Formats: sequence, C-alpha cells, structure tokens
Amino acid sequence: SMNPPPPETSNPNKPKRQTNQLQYLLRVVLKTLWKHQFAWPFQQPVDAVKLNLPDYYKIIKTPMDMGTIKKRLENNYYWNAQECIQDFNTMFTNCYIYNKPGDDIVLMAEALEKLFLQKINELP
Ligand SMILES: CCOc1cc(C2CCN(C)CC2)ccc1Nc1ncc2c(n1)N(Cc1cc(C)cs1)[C@H](CC)C(=O)N2C
Repeated sequence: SMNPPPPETSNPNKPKRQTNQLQYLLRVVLKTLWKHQFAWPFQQPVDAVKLNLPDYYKIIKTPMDMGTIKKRLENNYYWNAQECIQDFNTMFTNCYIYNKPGDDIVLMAEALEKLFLQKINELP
C-alpha cells in the first residue's frame, strides 16, 4: 500500500532529562550499531513501496528503525532508557516477524541484536 508516516521522533511538550543511560544509548549503542556492516537495512523506515512489499505494513503494525531511534535520542524523546531498548527490540522483532528463520536479513538483525545486547550489558 502507501507507507505510513514514520514514527514520531520529537515532541517539544514531553519533559526532558539527560541520563548516563540515554547518553550511552546514543553515544555508544546507536553509534556502534549504525557503523556495523549490517546496519544499512535498519538505518531508515522500511519503504515498502520501493521494496514492492504491499503486505509489510499489513504484518508490521509497530514499525521501528535506527534512524527513528537516533532522532528520538537526539530530540530527548525518551524519558526512560527502557523506552529506547524497547524500540531497538521492536526493530529486531519486526525483522523476525516479517521474515523467516535463517533468512539473510534475519541473520543480519540477529548479529546486530547480539551486538546490541553486548553494548546494553555495559549500560551505566
Ligand atoms: C532495494 C533497496 O533497498 C534498500 C535500500 C536502502 C538504502 C540504503 C542507503 N540509504 C542512503 C538509502 C536507502 C536501505 C534499505 C533497503 N532495503 C531494505 N530495508 C529494510 C529491510 C529490507 N530491505 N528488507 C529486505 C531485505 C534486505 C536484505 C539484505 C535481504 S531481504 C526486509 C523486508 C522489509 C527487512 O526486514 N528490512 C528491515
């Protein structure tokens, strides 16, 4: 079908804090995943029109990507680190839901998820 609008990334009416955890999530976790060889499918929303996948947004009702997560962190959209961790987990899980066990794109998300969990292990 049409793509939906991307997820909201900025709400100037949401109260804002800096934490060590939110700082680590942007400066370490997002940055490390971004630069990974396997990041590029996850750096922007799924453009299902360009990809010719009419069923993508029939299956995926909670879309998420690292581009949105980067903007959410930069815009202090998250109050609790867990909100950001949940967006990363939504992104990975969306990939496992839409795709099939052993698919190249699933193995890519699995490796990103493993790196995620290694970085989250050291959340301050
Ligand atoms: C046909 C071209 O497709 C893409 C182009 C770009 C460009 C990368 C560089 N930037 C600057 C522009 C977009 C980024 C991503 C894609 N494709 C893409 N994005 C997300 C997903 C995706 N495909 N695919 C398809 C596949 C990918 C691979 C490696 C195997 S199968 C699946 C299904 C939607 C997926 O889950 N994701 C997140």
